[PDB]
Amino acid sequence: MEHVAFGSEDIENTLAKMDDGQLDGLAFGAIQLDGDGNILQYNAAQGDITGRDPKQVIGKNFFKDVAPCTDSPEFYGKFKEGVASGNLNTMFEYTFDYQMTPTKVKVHMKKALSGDSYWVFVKRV
Ligand SMILES: *C(=O)/C=C/c1ccc(O)cc1
Repeated sequence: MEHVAFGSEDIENTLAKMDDGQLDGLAFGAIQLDGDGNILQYNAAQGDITGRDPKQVIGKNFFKDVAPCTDSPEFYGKFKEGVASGNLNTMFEYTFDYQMTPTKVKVHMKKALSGDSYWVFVKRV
């Protein structure tokens, strides 16, 4: 188990050292997106929450293909403003309900340290 707490102030520095195997040891769901919303990384805890198979969703677009319930001003709209501005750090509750039992989660979106990548972190509430 990797010990990093959800919501930690310097989480992007800590997660910069992990490969996909290490990300699978986190206590919470983690998705890495490019600035178009394509999925680059998707960990085991996220798949436990959503039912998706991690290897199968890498390369898909999160907003168009995987998670249409997030294509809303309340989720996608926040992401796209962050990508446009080059800064993003926001936490909110949301319900995931596409092809699954409706599940309430806490979401933390934060710009990654390097380049044009963005984290989505998720835990149950
Ligand atoms: C709504 O369509 C949410 C879907 C969803 C959220 C997060 C995931 O990792 C996968 C699907």
